[PDB]
Amino acid sequence: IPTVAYDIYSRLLKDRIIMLGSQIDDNVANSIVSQLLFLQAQDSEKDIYLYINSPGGSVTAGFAIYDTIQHIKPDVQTICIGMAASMGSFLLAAGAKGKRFALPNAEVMIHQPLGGAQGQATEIEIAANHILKTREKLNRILSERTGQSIEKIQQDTDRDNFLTAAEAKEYGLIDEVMEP
Amino acid sequence: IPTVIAYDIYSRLLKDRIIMLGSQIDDNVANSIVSQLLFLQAQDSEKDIYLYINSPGGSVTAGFAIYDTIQHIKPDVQTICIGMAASMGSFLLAAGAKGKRFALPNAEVMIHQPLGGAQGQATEIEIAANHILKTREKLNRILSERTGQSIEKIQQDTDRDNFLTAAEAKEYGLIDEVMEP
Amino acid sequence: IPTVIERAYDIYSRLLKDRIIMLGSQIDDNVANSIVSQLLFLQAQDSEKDIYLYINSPGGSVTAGFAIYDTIQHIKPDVQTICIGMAASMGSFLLAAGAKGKRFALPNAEVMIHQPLGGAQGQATEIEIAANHILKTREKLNRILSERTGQSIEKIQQDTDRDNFLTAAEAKEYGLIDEVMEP
Amino acid sequence: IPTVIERAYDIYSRLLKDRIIMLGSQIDDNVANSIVSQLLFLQAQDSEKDIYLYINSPGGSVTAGFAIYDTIQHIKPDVQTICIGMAASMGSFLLAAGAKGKRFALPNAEVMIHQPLGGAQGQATEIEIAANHILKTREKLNRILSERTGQSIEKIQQDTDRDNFLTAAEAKEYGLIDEVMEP
Amino acid sequence: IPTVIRAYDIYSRLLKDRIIMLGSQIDDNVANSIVSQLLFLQAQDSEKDIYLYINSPGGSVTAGFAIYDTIQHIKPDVQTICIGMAASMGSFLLAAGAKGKRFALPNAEVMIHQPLGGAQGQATEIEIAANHILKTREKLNRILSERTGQSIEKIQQDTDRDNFLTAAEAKEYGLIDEVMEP
Amino acid sequence: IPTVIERAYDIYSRLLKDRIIMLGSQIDDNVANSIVSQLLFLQAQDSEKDIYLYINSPGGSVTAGFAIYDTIQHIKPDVQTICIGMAASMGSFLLAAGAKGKRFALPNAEVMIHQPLGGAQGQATEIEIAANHILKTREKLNRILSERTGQSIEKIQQDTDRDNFLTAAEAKEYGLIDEVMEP
Amino acid sequence: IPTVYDIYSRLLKDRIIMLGSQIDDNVANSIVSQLLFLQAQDSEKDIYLYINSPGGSVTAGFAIYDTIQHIKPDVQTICIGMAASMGSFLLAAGAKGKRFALPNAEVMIHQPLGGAQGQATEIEIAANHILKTREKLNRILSERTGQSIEKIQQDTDRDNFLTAAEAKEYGLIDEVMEP
Amino acid sequence: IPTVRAYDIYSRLLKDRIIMLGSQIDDNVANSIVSQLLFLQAQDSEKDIYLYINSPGGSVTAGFAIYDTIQHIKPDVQTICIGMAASMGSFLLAAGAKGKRFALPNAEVMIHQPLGGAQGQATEIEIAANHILKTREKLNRILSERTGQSIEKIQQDTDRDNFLTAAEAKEYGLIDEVMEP
Amino acid sequence: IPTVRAYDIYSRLLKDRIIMLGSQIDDNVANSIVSQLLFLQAQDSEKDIYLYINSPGGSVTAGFAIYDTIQHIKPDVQTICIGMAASMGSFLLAAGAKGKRFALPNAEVMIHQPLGGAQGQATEIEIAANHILKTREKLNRILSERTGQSIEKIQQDTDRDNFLTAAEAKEYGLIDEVMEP
Amino acid sequence: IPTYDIYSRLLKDRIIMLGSQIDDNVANSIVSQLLFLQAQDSEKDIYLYINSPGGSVTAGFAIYDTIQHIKPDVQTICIGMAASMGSFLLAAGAKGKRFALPNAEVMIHQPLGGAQGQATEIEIAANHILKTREKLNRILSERTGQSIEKIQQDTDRDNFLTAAEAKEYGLIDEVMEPE
Ligand SMILES: *O[B@]1(*)=C2[C]=[C]C(F)=[C]C2=[C]O1
Ligand SMILES: *O[B@]1(*)=C2[C]=[C]C(F)=[C]C2=[C]O1
Ligand SMILES: *O[B@]1(*)=C2[C]=[C]C(F)=[C]C2=[C]O1
Ligand SMILES: *O[B@]1(*)=C2[C]=[C]C(F)=[C]C2=[C]O1
Ligand SMILES: *O[B@]1(*)=C2[C]=[C]C(F)=[C]C2=[C]O1
Ligand SMILES: *O[B@]1(*)=C2[C]=[C]C(F)=[C]C2=[C]O1
Ligand SMILES: *O[B@]1(*)=C2[C]=[C]C(F)=[C]C2=[C]O1
Ligand SMILES: *O[B@]1(*)=C2[C]=[C]C(F)=[C]C2=[C]O1
Ligand SMILES: *O[B@]1(*)=C2[C]=[C]C(F)=[C]C2=[C]O1
Ligand SMILES: *O[B@]1(*)=C2[C]=[C]C(F)=[C]C2=[C]O1
Repeated sequence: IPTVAYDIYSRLLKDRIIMLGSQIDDNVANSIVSQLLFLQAQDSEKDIYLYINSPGGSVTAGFAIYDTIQHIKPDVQTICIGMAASMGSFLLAAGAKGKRFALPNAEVMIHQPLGGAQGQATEIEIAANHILKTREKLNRILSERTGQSIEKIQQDTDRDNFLTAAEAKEYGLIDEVMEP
Repeated sequence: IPTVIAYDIYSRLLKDRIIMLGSQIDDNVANSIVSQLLFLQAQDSEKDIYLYINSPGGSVTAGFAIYDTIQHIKPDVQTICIGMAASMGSFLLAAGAKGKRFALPNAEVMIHQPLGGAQGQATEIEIAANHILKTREKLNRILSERTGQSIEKIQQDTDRDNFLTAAEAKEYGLIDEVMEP
Repeated sequence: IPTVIERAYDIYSRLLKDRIIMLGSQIDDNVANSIVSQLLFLQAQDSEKDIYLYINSPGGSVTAGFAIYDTIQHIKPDVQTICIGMAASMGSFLLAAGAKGKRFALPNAEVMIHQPLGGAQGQATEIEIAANHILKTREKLNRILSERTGQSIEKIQQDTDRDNFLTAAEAKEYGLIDEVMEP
Repeated sequence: IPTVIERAYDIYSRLLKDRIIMLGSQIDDNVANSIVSQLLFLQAQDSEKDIYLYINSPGGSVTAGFAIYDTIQHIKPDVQTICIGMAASMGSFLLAAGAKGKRFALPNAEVMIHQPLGGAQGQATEIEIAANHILKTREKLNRILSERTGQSIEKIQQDTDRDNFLTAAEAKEYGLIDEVMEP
Repeated sequence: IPTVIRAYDIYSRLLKDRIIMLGSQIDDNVANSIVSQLLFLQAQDSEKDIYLYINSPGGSVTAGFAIYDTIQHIKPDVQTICIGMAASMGSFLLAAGAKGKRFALPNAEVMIHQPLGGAQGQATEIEIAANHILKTREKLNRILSERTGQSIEKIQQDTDRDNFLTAAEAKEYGLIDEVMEP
Repeated sequence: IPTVIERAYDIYSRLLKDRIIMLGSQIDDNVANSIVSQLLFLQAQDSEKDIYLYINSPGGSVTAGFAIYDTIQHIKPDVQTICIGMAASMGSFLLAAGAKGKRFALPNAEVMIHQPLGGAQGQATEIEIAANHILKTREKLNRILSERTGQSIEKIQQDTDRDNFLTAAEAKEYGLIDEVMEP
Repeated sequence: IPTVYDIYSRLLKDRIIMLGSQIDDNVANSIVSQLLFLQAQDSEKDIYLYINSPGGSVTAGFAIYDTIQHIKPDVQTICIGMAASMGSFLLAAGAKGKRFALPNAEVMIHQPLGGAQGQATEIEIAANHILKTREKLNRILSERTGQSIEKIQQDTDRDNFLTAAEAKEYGLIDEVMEP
Repeated sequence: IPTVRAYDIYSRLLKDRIIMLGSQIDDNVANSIVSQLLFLQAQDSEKDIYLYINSPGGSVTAGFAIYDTIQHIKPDVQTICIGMAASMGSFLLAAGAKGKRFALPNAEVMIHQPLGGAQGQATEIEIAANHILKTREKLNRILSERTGQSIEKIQQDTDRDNFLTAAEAKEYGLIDEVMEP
Repeated sequence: IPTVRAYDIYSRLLKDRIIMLGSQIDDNVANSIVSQLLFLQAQDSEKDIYLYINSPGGSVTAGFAIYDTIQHIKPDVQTICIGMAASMGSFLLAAGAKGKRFALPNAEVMIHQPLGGAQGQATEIEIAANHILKTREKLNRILSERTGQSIEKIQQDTDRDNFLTAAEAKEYGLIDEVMEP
Repeated sequence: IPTYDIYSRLLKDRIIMLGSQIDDNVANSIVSQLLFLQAQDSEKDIYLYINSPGGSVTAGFAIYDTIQHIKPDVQTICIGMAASMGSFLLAAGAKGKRFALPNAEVMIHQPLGGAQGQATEIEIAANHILKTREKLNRILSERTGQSIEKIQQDTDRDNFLTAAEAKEYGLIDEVMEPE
């Protein structure tokens, strides 16, 4: 809301800080991707800081952000404040290795995909196969980014799983709890 | 609606062993049809029963409650399609006693695959998908037995909604005769 | 809906004269009130002849289901249970509650077992009370299902974690019914 | 729902002929008016034979519940109370109100006790009047529950501060019922 | 709901014994039914008294006065018995029973208050509505004064805000004659 | 609602046997059709005995009210009118329409008189037609009220310009009724 | 609303942040961004956080709480009107010695609120989570007020409204600001 | 709405130390008014501030945020009622610097007791009742101090809604002067 | 809407001391009109101000905020009715500087009594009735002073909605002149 | 929409675009534009394009009286449709300078309105709308040269005119042919 003429977020973007503070939908992803591409074009070596306070959102919107982070040359540090849940915790784990952080009282939640399907049996089968493939894709990447096996990630996401920042570090979702 | 000298018109027909299925098939309709079938069997276990069907279909489990009761009881159940028998309605039409399944000449018969829905976690969507796929296999297997068509042909012919005339339904094996005037 | 000559009965009242009770809907307090009243009435008419309870039900209220369950176990007549269509959730619990040896399903009937569902809103303390209550309810259901099926409580817990759909033949193998009724 | 041969009764009317009243819903003014009328009718038919009140109820209006409570205490016949399913809130209050020695629950029935719920909107003065009224109502309920259970008022106050779910066996130990009815 | 052995519903069966059950809000339909039952019972026997059970949150003031005036008009005594709650026009009808024959059960509640209403429109119309509801309050207070023995000034003070009474307090107030014990 | 023994009447049918008609609602076409039919039926049963019309009504449709009014004036029996509760608008018009000397109100009944209400939308020409119609309707009502009360048309016009609430005693002084019925 | 900058941007130039609404993720995002911006402008000067808030999301509140504790400047907190629920938690989170309330401001403390629907297993997970959240809040309130965890648990079982003077006696603030 | 660099009309008045309170008082309005008061004090801690009030009232805690800020800052805050000051609006009118509280001649002032609501368990309703009763005592005590009336008189005079003319508000002590043309 | 640095059309007219009242009168509209009047007085306390009125009326207290501000400030406020001035709109039309109240020839002026509502206990309805009756007396007294008609005539003429042409409004004393082309 | 916005750019050339229903907001804007243009130059004429289904009669008369009051001629040009108060404003342009494009439509009709309440109030509303119709017909008679009786007959029901018929009727002076 406040102005500094920049709004406060535009002012932070000048210092290569991107604030992800909402549900992740296509509009949010389009804006975050555009900010990442802009920052890379301004300086391809300096790293970028992505703050995450997000309950999650669209899996495809989340993957648009995820792939852009992996594509660009700068390191993207990720910093969880408040909560990173679902695709939010997936993006937290996607930051540059060694540069994934959470503040001490931040929460991290991991779970399996949610969705819906209606229609003929054939269509329900297509939707089920699609969401199951999506879960396998997410688990495989989380395995690579955390060092946990795919079987452990599958077991640990069967139901909603809430982690403290310290537990998220032990799990491999972040590298450090940021102390004051 | 009307009363006859006192029965409503449907109660009067039930006295002559006629059951009128003229709506969507839900649990209340199935509970009533099953109860009428059991009552008629208890009144006379040898005389057959006449089930008129004008129905767009409805709940698959409600339809199977009626289907299994028809197969369970001793009397033959003749089935007579007037208007339309679609989805579980055409399944019940095909379930009548062999040789005693009829449609009137302008009645329509429609066959299709099951419809349903699922929401929730991936695991729950998978459970719902497996369930509706097993339900389709169960329906196709019975339709194969009652029509003489192979399961593969029934699967192909129900992939999309398939509307049949009474004459086509007879050629298909869903009914035995088109009832002429 | 239809009426039958005799005075006059609706079709369900006519079946009740032959000791048949039709459970063909979701189980709520009104349905349980009616089923319990029919069971008590039939016992008062004849305490030795058995009763036939047809079940086509997606389930419903757990406490309404237990009102029916306890009445079945309380009265002197045997209650045979016959699943047509579907017995899910408290419906499959009542199916398994019939007199041992007299629990049936028709060949294409479906049986579904699952864990309790519920909700809670309010202060942390209130959510804890609701969670403890629904967890105790699940343990109570599993313990009775274990007794009526012969499966261990641990197996019932594993098999109800997610919705579990059984064919009539599988329900017999599981111990939820005694026989698949053939034509 | 079903009808019974005799002329013709619905199932509840048939049970009422045997002095059985079925309370199987939320308690509102219409339900209380019907239950009170049935109690007065049964007393007028025979002032000595007792009456059987089955309770499966989540509770409801406190004043409707007290209409039933006071009628039970007023009439000459004993009123046995039998909990099936659940007796919660004013339902458990009416369960505890049955004739001493004749209050029962089936083994898997649940009993829940709690404090009154209500609401108030308006000027500070009006909110104060509503608060005083609901606090007096709670004291009235606790005092009667103390008399009918033998627990002290202080224990009832502590045990109803939050929703308190009891098994039938716990309800007997508490003094809300006299016996768990076994098969 | 239930039927009794031709065939009566439970309320019709009680009406045969001269019992009328007022168990709802008082609107024009309820008043029309209660008035009709009172006239019917008087026509059946003009000497035997009538029993009016009251469990009511109140309702329309004019519907309540239709019942009130019919009670005062007919020859039989009308006993009134509060169970549960008699609030607003319900407590007014409770106090209207035959003197000496107004009762409440021990845990019944009685609530008295001033009239409620609404008005919208021109200043002139709001004034007409205000004058009407103020005259209605004076009419109610005057009758309550006569039936309870309290002064009009005390009734006015005691109804300014909602006033909840126990059965024992309602007896002390003069709204009923006796708390009915078991 | 209640039924009375004899065959079987609802309470209103039982009163109609004694030539009592109960007008206890808003006056719409369905109510007027029923009241007119009852008046014609009672005249056909006995053309000399009078009829008793109880009125507790907020009013309603002017044309439905005139259907009742003209039927009262047409038939041979006297129709006594008795206001209980409230007779407002077309209700007070029908109260004043009873047989002269046989129009009553109970002591706390209220009588309200006012001018017609209505609405109109559309072209100027259509609004003019609707205005002329409702003004003619008011003149028709005032002329009849003048005849039945003995007040001049000018006084009735002044006294109905705004809603005018009368006590039973004031309604008698006005000429809308003949007597306040005392106990 | 008014321009001078809008009025809030003008106050932010003097290191004043105005928290005047329910605390949701958007509000927390903005407050955190303002705190980081002010630290980057000057890491030594303190910051003034005015609080008039009925509370809101617990995780949004902790985003603000952890940012306050993380940055180098002291954050003074000043309650005007009401600080309830996570609002009173943030009031108590200000730099020790620099937590204030105006004399007629109200402070309310309570336990977490939430909801859960679904299978028994899911309700259990939600109950365990909200109970752990309450323990986390109580432990921090104990540290910031000097009251024991058992006293905070007892005093938050039901909604507990405090005057500014009572909030000072409790340890939620350091001083009632007089005129 | 209109513009007068560029200011909207309210921003232009704020440059002359005029704050316009012309709506219900909620948390957003209080946040803005408090911010304007702090800004004006920072610009000049000696010149007084003019607060125009046309408000039906609103949140009691939002009103106290404004009230305490007025009492806290160094400048005098003159208050000027135009139209209506009701409920927390009349409380803020009475809160202006003593001698500098005004109403225009046809402005209305209304005083009343707090309004609120509560739902839930008896214990929770009791907590809400105690809270709103303490809030009323706090308001009455301050109104007593600012008007010179006793707390008992304020309690009696706010039991029901009490509408005052500007002249009556001056006689009551809620304002110091009726502003004449 | 249109722009003319850069002003919207209303801001451009305000530079020439013209205020356009073209809507229902609520608290937001009154707050804006009052602010414009105070701003114009501060710019020049001698030049008069032109208030165009096309308004169906609105809140009585919002209308009195504008009325009292007009009477308070030093400049004359000319009032010019275009289209319609009804209810508080016609009250503000009559409030312009004497000799400087105008209507265009086909403009309409409507006068009536206050409208309002009340719900609740008898005591509360009485308080609301007394308040709206006092409000009507206040309006009638001022209209009497500004038109030269007696209070009794204004009371009779506002009992029902009373529509006046511009020429009739001049004869009545609500305006001084019909503005001719 | 496009960028001055396009309408502000046309207003610089003394063109006002009336392209919507006529309500109080539209009339206030059109009146303000007319007064502004007169103040800029009291001799040059003004061009008012009209594509409007009509709207409020009093809002329409605010525009009508302002047109007649100001010194510049106001040319009126109908494109698309001028119906009800729209056709009234079309006929109100400077005599000789009222135009329609060849496929534009002009519709004339009687006033529409509504009334609810007591008989006395319905009578007041009926008298008011009948006086409004007489006022409109009298002005249309003056601006078209048709008698009041003919205008009354021709507006009893909705009456749709082509541009050529509107010229023959006297509502416009010329059908504008292509350039
Ligand atoms: O939560 B989370 C989610 C949701 C949905 C999807 F699809 C996916 C995912 C991951 O995380
Ligand atoms: O149509 B139809 C159907 C539907 C659903 C299901 F589930 C199944 C079926 C068969 O047919
Ligand atoms: O499904 B099912 C259910 C539901 C709910 C509860 F609580 C329980 C149960 C069992 O089954
Ligand atoms: O739950 B329960 C209840 C509710 C409400 C009231 F008031 C009371 C009570 C008791 O229980
Ligand atoms: O409550 B209650 C009431 C209401 C309303 C009116 F008018 C009256 C009364 C009495 O009581
Ligand atoms: O009220 B009332 C009325 C209404 C309407 C019309 F038309 C008429 C009348 C008479 O009364
Ligand atoms: O109020 B408050 C709250 C709410 C919710 C949660 F979760 C937490 C908390 C603290 O405070
Ligand atoms: O009105 B007013 C008010 C409301 C609410 C609260 F809480 C308070 C107050 C004061 O004024
Ligand atoms: O219209 B108008 C009006 C309305 C309302 C009020 F209060 C007032 C007035 C005057 O004018
Ligand atoms: O259309 B049009 C119109 C409408 C309405 C009014 F009032 C008027 C007019 C003319 O045209």
